[PDB]
Amino acid sequence: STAGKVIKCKAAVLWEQKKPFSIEEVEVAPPKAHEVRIKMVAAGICRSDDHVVSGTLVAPLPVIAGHEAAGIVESIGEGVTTVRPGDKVIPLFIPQCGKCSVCKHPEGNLCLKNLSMPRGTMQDGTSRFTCRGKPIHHFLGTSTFSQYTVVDEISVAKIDAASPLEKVCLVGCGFSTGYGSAVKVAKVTQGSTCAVFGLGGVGLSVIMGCKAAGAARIIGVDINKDKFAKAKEVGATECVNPQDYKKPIQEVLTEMSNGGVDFSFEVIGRLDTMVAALSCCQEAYGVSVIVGVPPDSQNLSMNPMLLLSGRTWKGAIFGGFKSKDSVPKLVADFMAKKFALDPLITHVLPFEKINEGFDLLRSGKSIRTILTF
Amino acid sequence: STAGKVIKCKAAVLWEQKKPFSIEEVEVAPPKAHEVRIKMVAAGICRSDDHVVSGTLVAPLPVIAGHEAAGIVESIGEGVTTVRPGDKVIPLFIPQCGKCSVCKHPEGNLCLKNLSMPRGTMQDGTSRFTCRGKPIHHFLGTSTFSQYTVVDEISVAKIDAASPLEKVCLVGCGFSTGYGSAVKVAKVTQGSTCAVFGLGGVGLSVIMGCKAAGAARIIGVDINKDKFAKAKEVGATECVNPQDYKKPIQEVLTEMSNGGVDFSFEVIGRLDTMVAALSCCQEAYGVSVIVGVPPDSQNLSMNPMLLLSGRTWKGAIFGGFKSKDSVPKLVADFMAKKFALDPLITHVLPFEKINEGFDLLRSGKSIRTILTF
Ligand SMILES: NC(=O)c1ccc[n+]([C@@H]2O[C@H](COP(=O)([O-])OP(=O)(O)OC[C@H]3O[C@@H](n4cnc5c(N)ncnc54)[C@H](O)[C@@H]3O)[C@@H](O)[C@H]2O)c1
Ligand SMILES: NC(=O)c1ccc[n+]([C@@H]2O[C@H](COP(=O)([O-])OP(=O)(O)OC[C@H]3O[C@@H](n4cnc5c(N)ncnc54)[C@H](O)[C@@H]3O)[C@@H](O)[C@H]2O)c1
Ligand SMILES: C[C@H](CCC(=O)O)[C@H]1CC[C@H]2[C@@H]3[C@H](O)C[C@@H]4C[C@H](O)CC[C@]4(C)[C@H]3C[C@H](O)[C@]12C
Ligand SMILES: C[C@H](CCC(=O)O)[C@H]1CC[C@H]2[C@@H]3[C@H](O)C[C@@H]4C[C@H](O)CC[C@]4(C)[C@H]3C[C@H](O)[C@]12C
Ligand SMILES: [Zn+2]
Ligand SMILES: [Zn+2]
Ligand SMILES: [Zn+2]
Ligand SMILES: [Zn+2]
Repeated sequence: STAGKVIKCKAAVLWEQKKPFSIEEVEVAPPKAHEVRIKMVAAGICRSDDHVVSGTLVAPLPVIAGHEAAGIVESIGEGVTTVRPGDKVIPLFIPQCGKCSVCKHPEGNLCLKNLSMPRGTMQDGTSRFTCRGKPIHHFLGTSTFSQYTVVDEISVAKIDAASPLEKVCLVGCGFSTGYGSAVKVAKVTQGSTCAVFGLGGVGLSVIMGCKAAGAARIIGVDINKDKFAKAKEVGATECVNPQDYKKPIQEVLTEMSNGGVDFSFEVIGRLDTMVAALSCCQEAYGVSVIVGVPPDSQNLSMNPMLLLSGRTWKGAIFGGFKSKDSVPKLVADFMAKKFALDPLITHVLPFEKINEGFDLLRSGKSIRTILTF
Repeated sequence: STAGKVIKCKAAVLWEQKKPFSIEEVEVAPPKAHEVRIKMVAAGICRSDDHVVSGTLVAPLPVIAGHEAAGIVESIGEGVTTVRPGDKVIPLFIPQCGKCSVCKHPEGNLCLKNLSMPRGTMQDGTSRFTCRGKPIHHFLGTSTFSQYTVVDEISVAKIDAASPLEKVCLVGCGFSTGYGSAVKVAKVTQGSTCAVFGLGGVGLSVIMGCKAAGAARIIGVDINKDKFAKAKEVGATECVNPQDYKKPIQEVLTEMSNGGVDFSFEVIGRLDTMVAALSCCQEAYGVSVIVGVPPDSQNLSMNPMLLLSGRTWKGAIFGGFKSKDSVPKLVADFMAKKFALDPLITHVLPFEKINEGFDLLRSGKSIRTILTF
């Protein structure tokens, strides 16, 4: 079949910052030892993929981006034991080698084999993609905006064969990150007051986790008032737009919560909202979690007295989940109806319309657009 | 005999920043409702009292500083029920009203009735001290650099009648703060690697707590190498002087710990060491606690990606302990030989030689100087 052969297929190649993805033919090499070649079925558009196009994130170009997705194994290289041809899988943008000291720690999830922004390759340092005869870089070891991709085994998890890939691709990034940020990283408590800054796909998933944790109050914060209705549908008890007030938003949230909230989340990616989210939590016992990706080459300025009083400030990737252990469990929980993903899906488009999906996100009109291959 | 009447005694008044304390005759009013007048027996010289003199901390002047101390109750105002004349007590620079949101919270200890720097008075907004035809401000509700002081009842804890006050005054600030920072705020784990920046009285107490928690490695960091022998006596496994290295201290500690420490503590009061302490903790699961007091009105600058990878940054006052509940317990623990205080006392002087005590601290030769009244 195609096993052992170079596959020619369609992919979305980003050749330059601030330009449209180029949908064109690429050559995908067969998998080497401990690698998995996957036929993609659905991919979501995450704001971090847009960060590569705007320069917010600096990744080596040209590149095949995409990290929130699901597909079916087409073939495996020598030594693969955790997946087989025909299995439904989700690529893991943070790997889980299971042997490093972070993988063995009870709370860490940033596996030391992670391939972050500067490392635009597979684990062996090379690429499996060619376009117009030129080598193309990988992204986060996943590169899912392609009809076929090749990933390292520690970067892929087998999931339930009955799951709907057009929905569960969100477990690869958006949903898990927000939900885990509330239930695992902040460990929101029953009856608490939470403030969530940013009501995109990840922020809505933080609201779902605060509601599942039993929070009594969930204040959504966004400058785009069109995001409020969906936020309330999934759990927000109130929504506030910072542009409607004469005072800084942290002052407004502190007054609203009678002294500061128990848990706050920054799910935007701005330095001023990271500082405001910290400030609006209660000065002695509040907890603030940074989920948004800050702008490249910019430092945050803050008064350390905000921490000395007793606040906890922390960040996390992928909701704190150890990726290969958690993604299959999250898909099984979805199959058991333990959470819902339809509230995050506002648009469905064929993969070929990827640029239209990115323009929907940039214009503020969508939450998650799912691309179907 | 002195109950209900003004007491004329000596106190150390600070009339101007960067000047010596003046031992002067002051008038101490009798205690009003729910107030306790205390005969001081011993007071420790903490670097935060020196911060008032240097301008690192801004407090309304003139002022009677002092907040680490122990004494005996001389008289009680109307309604007092938790202490009686003749009881040994430790003034609490952070109160425990028992009724506010923080006091009712399981982890929080900055009671909403705390009198911080701008609030140079008793709880009722007035002063009990007069000197040279003028009212003198209080400091942290305690003002212990006086033969007699008056404190609100939510700011005083009764302790064991057989307690050695010349030693347990350190439970009023340095010891408790450092020890709690490790065992209650950071919750140091057995077998972990800790880094302690600053080896003064509070840093040595942090080392005592990390050793009590079973850390496997405790790295003391100080630019004054004369502080290393005592740090190793109380538990440090190694000491490093940043001046001996070409690289910044956070990189040195990251290498020493093969990727970052589990727990780091800033116990100095500098913006750059607060950022260095956060950077030297492990990027996915490290915890950094800010204990030092930074300079007034100055923000720090940092890369938020230090937190997005998974680090936790927090600060705490008085080791996270709820004060009225914890001070008597810590004194009982001292009487039962659960911890030691002599390692922190390097010098003893009469109260009349307070300026010499501050000169000792500023010269780098002392850890804690205990003043006897
Ligand atoms: N930590 C992680 O593992 C991880 C995973 C996913 C996404 N992310 C990051 O999380 C952030 C959210 O991702 P997303 O896909 O939900 O994005 P999104 O663009 O869909 O949502 C961002 C929301 O922030 C709102 N917003 C923008 N500026 C604002 C301001 N100044 N004040 C208040 N609201 C404002 C926008 O209106 C929008 O609704 C991004 O920075 C993304 O890169 C981090
Ligand atoms: N959070 C609280 O509740 C609390 C309570 C007590 C004290 N404090 C603060 O804790 C800090 C320590 O107090 P202390 O009484 O132990 O003070 P201290 O002056 O005895 O000790 C500070 C130590 O830091 C060292 N130091 C200075 N600059 C340094 C540098 N660049 N690198 C490495 N080491 C350096 C000094 O040599 C010294 O040994 C002070 O800022 C004080 O205000 C906070
Ligand atoms: C996981 C996320 C992209 C996925 C997404 O945001 O949707 C990426 C974007 C920026 C990345 C971070 C930046 O490259 C900065 C850091 C680089 C270090 O080598 C690892 C942690 C580090 C903090 C990275 C962790 C993780 O790879 C990040 C946070
Ligand atoms: C407790 C400590 C003084 C005693 C000690 O340092 O030894 C004092 C010095 C500076 C004070 C801090 C500063 O006044 C800044 C903040 C003021 C807020 O109103 C309470 C928290 C706040 C963060 C204060 C908490 C506490 O009163 C501090 C931290
Ligand atoms: Zn993402
Ligand atoms: Zn690993
Ligand atoms: Zn209280
Ligand atoms: Zn002190």
